[PDB]
Amino acid sequence: KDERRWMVQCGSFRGAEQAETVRAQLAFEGFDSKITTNNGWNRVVIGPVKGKENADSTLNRLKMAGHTNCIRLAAGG
Repeated sequence: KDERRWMVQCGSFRGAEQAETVRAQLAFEGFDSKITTNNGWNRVVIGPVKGKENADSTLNRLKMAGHTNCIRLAAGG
């Protein structure tokens, strides 16, 4: 029951350029994320992902995009 799910939230960076590029980068590197400002900086989040390795890899992958501050947010409402 339940194979673990996610809803990444790669924080928000002042890197407005790295943030916007972060969006295309995350999707260009192999993890189509979804950015959106809110916490003051371009907040990042990827569509409800699955818990196993993708969401976690996204983290290390977010390093591929070149950003500062990220965290995998797990779904649960």
